[PDB]
Amino acid sequence: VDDWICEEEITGTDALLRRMLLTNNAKNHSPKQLQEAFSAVPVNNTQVMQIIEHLTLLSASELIPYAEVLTSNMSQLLNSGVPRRILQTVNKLWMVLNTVMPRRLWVMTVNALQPSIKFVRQQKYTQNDLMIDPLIVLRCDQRVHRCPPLMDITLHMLNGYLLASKAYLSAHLKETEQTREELKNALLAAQDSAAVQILLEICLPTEEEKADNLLCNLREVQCLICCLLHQMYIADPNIAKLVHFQGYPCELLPLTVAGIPSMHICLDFIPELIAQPELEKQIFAIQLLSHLCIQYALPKSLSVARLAVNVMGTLLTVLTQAKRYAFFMPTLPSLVSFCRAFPPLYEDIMSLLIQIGQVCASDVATQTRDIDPIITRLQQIKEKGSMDPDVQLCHCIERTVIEIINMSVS
Amino acid sequence: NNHSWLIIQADIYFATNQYSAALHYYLQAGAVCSDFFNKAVPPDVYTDQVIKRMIKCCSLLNCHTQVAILCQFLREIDYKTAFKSLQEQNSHDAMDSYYDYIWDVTILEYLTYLHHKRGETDKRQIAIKAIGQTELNASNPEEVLQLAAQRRKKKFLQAMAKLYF
Amino acid sequence: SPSYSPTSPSYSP
Amino acid sequence: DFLLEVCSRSVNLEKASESLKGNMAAFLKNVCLGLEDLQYVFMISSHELFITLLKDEERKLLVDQMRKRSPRVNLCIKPVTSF
Amino acid sequence: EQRFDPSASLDFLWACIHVPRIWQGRVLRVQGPELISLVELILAEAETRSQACSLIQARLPLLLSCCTAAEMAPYMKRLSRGQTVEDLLEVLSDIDEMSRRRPEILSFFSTNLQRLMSSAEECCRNLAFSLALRSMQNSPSIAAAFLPTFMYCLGSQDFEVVQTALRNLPEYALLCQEHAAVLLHRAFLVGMYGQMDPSAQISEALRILHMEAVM
Amino acid sequence: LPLAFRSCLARVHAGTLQPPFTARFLRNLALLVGWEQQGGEGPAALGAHFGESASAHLSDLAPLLLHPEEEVAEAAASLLAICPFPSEALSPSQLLGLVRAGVHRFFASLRLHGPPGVASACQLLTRLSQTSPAGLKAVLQLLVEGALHRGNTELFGGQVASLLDTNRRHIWSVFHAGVIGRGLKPPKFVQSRNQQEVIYNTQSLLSLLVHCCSAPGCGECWGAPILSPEAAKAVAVTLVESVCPDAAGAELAWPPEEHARATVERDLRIGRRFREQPLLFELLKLVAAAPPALCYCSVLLRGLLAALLGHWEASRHPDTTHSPWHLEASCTLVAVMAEGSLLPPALGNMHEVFSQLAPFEVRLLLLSVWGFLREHGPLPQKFIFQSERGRFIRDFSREGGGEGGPHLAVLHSVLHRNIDRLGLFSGRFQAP
Amino acid sequence: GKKVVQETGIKVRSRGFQVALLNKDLKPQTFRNAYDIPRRNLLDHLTRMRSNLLKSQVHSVPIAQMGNYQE
Repeated sequence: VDDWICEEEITGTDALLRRMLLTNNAKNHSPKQLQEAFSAVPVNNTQVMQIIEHLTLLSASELIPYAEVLTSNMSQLLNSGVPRRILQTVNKLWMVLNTVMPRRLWVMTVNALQPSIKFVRQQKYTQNDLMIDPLIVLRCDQRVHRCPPLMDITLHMLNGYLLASKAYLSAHLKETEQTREELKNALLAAQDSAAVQILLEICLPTEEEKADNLLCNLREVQCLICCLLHQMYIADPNIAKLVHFQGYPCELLPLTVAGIPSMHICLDFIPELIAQPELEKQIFAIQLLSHLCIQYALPKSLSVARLAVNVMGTLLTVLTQAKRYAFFMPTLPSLVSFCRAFPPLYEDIMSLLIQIGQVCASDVATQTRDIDPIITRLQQIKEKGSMDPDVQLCHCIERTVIEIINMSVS
Repeated sequence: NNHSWLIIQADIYFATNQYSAALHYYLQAGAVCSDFFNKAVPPDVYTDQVIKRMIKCCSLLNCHTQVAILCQFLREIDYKTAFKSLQEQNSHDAMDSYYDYIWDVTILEYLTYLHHKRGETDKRQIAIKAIGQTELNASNPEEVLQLAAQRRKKKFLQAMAKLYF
Repeated sequence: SPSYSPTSPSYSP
Repeated sequence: DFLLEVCSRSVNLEKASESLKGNMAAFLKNVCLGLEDLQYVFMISSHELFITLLKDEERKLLVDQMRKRSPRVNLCIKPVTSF
Repeated sequence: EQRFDPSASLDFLWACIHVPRIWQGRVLRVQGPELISLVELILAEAETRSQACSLIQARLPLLLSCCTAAEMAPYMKRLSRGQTVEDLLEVLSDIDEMSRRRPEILSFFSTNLQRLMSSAEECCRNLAFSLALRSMQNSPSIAAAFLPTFMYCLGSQDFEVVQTALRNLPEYALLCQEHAAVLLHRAFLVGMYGQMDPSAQISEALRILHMEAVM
Repeated sequence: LPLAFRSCLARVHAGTLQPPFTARFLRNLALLVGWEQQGGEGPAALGAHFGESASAHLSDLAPLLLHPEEEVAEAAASLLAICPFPSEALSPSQLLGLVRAGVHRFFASLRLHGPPGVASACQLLTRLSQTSPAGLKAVLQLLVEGALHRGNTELFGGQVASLLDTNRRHIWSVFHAGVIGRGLKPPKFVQSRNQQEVIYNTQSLLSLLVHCCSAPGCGECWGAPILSPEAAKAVAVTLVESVCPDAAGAELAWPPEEHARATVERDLRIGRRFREQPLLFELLKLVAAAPPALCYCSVLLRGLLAALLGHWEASRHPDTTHSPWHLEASCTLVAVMAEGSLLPPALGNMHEVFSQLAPFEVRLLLLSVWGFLREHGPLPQKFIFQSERGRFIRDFSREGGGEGGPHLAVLHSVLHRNIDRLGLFSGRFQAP
Repeated sequence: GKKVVQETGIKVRSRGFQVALLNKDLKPQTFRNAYDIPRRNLLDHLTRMRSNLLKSQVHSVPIAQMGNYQE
């Protein structure tokens, strides 16, 4: 639909501008001239501004000869100082070309956006190769991941090839027929889940840039990826269920909950996810419900929050000490959000916190300790590496009740 | 440091349902009579009455694994109260961390059965490992067993001393 | 439904 | 003084390199630390090897940090009076 | 320096915060002197518009986004010199009836009730808590003066004193309300590292504190 | 003063009295208590009883050693080092809290300020150890356990986005069939601490232990106070419980040498524990300074000896210098058992020649040590309390064959076999 | 035989829901169910499924039958 609704008319400004500016008959603009503008070793951005700003006035039928010069020079557009207007205009022209030649254009753009370490790095990517493995379109130059106008293009190609692989697999299944439907459906679901997981890993603030979260390229890339994931979750909520059963890093959880409006359906399978045998699934379910209760304060959200509190209270008495540490260190900050969303949960959360703290003080008393937190029972409010896990868990309990009291007082 | 007066104060706190204070002063008396539980507590100070009241205090604080450990301090091990307390699922006393202090094979057998029944496979493995110790073998020649019981008594009572004061 | 907010107005036929 | 005289005869100064001098001065510092009586701290600190070995800036730091271990305190006990 | 036009500057900053690429499908931190220069830039815009408050109110979201004693002397003497439980109990009760009559007399007994607050035995200690909290029901300024003795009662070695401080914990948390974070944190840590369950008292205090927090 | 102290400490334990003022109050109170303790006409005329009134608040001052602010902690330590204990006694809760806070302060100041900064904590722990035998046992046990913890062991030389790049790395199936574990392991956890600071941290800890273990109270200008066998026995039992807690062979007499293969796992655990923590050897040397106390480390000595014997079984080297730790551990083990007088002086001198021997001779010599300790046994009733000097004395002559009758034959045969290298060492193994 | 099969649950207490356990006879149908694929090897298993479906576990025989000389 995104490749079709762009053809819908708005106000007649484009036909007017075409009629008033394309009649200048300055026919110097050509794929050869634009290629010479790109291929200048002392590259000038002004000339390519002039050419592609003229190109925006062209119709989609007459923008066909510029497809090769527009695609094959996209590697130069990532070269650390290309102006944002060049990238936006190239994205606009690619979106225009997507309406008349998308099957060729996706192949040319995938071949253009390779890392190109080798001489070709498999420039022979055909349409069949991309329909077989749609995740090829995520093996780009890796500088595109902070280039939002090229994230728009690569997300368009990713969504297109993910849609095309379903038809390709159905065609191959019917051709080789001369069960396998279940295996095809499992392959498709795992393929979409893998695409979502790779997209979420693109959203992560990688450690090269870690050492202003709103006015960065990462924010725009996160918004584009969140829009694509919203569309894909609407198209198939089972993909969202499969992805959240697989799980992603919890740093992405506030971003996914805030940026994807179709994340409220995760409350349907969070009761199912919290019953999973693996501890990581329960940790991720509690951490996901933590942000979902802040985003959506539903009565059913309160019911699932009560369920999660009961699950944590039961896992306090089921898990061993190492498992108690590994489970309660990530899930303790979720109780602050549970108390923020649901003030009726204060009694249950505080009784649970008393139980966890009194359990965790006992095995502190069991072994000799390097810092002995039992003596430090009279400590003031502290300011917001090789320590013992039990003492770390005790300090986590104290920190979580500090945040709960600070939140409820305010 | 008068152990009889500490016992009197602990009994007074136990009469007024102050179970944490009662454990505090019972452990203070036991630390007086020994040298902070380096020697065995003399049986005329931790009599059966005093150990039973410590068991009751640990039960009413929902420290049920501590009840199971304190049940085997008696002259005859109270398996009924230990088995009743170990069945409880609202515990406040680091349940599997205290299995090192259990030297009796019957209590650990019950713990393994209970964790197998409830599907607590990790605590079941911990209990099986606790049974699978050569020093806790019931056929050990009656002095290895006594020293294992004494060292677990010392370690457990020092842990309770750290927890309650 | 994933296409509608939980706080969105309900549709009554 | 027997310890200090053994310390003097067993170092072989101006030929002992940096390794022996640093180890030996650290030993003199750490035996000054364990002395409960401060007159013994001046007894070690007045020795020629102690002054020669360490520095001219950390000897004063060590003697003041040992003097502050048991400081002498003087306080007025007569109540105030504006007569 | 007034080099830049404040209207264009604030409009540019407001548009830079609200770029539609940033908010598609759905908060900028600034430094100290940066925020300062912002606030006198907004002030300079206010004066160059004054040559009313509507434009100041319009610029507010950007700065929000970027950022008698004579008759009580024998009672004082009896309460101060009370050695037995009988003397202290009778003088505390005698204060209690005329506190029920005249509640304002309790300000003279403030620090002496603070001394009796951590009493060893139960009845005069409970009466000291009762008379104290009655004194603090009138003036909220007295509430901060009872903080060290209340946190001493929470962290006392005597267990009865801790229990009777935990029983009066929600009333004191309601009465103080600027030292309630430290108070409920101390109550939790007493419950956590002790063997007490103050979760009911802490939960009630947190609920009511939230109820006057949302007002 | 009691009301002033109670009001001040109530404000300290609340959020009032921000920690500069807390440190000022604590160090001013330390100044007052010290000024009264150096009593002249001043403290006598004032009659303040600063120390007595401060003694009533030790349960309040003890948590201040655990304060996160360093100045508050050191001011509390300086106050508690000189503040008198209550005249009646210390409560077991009070005493245990004071000892726990004192050992925590000792290790924290040893980590932060080094040996110069531990004076107040050492004075407090020394005073707490002299209150009662229970206080001494608590101080020694908590000091040794804290020194052997996973923390505070480096002071004494003790040992210690997948799918994105996965897709970027990859009829185009992957070559491998899977992954073994979780990929490669991280490249170890190697670290280095300075040997000098390890030596002097160990010296601080052992000097504190010697102060706690010595009997308080000219006995000649060259004499030394006798280390108490009961205090070193406490150190011995906490060593045994820390290193080999199971103690299935806790009986003091030694088993046959064929029992060494029965407890290979326990004995190797003891040997690895001794290798990881060099402080264990220093603690055995401290225990061995009191004669009857090393008898209670018999399980540790036997386990380390069996681990060393098993190592010299499998040593294929022609000499002993290719196993440096095992060589110096064998030498130190024989030196400790000779120092604790579990071995006669002739048999206790074989560690000097261990560097000049192939592994099977030193294995045979340690087996002869095992044979002697089988025949004689490290038992405390073998030690006779010589009341003239106050030290327990082991007389090997009265035992019968206590000078190594058959056990010196293997040593003399080893000397005879290697006489081209061990000739000059023959004076150490004479009969007199 | 074949008439007694035991399945366990955690039985989450209120203060009828249960938490599933790692069953011994789990039988992960990873090629037929996408939920059985862990995230740690999602891409490798994905390309293995792609190779299996297109024209381009086993060897876990229970020990006693892996050395079947006569069979």
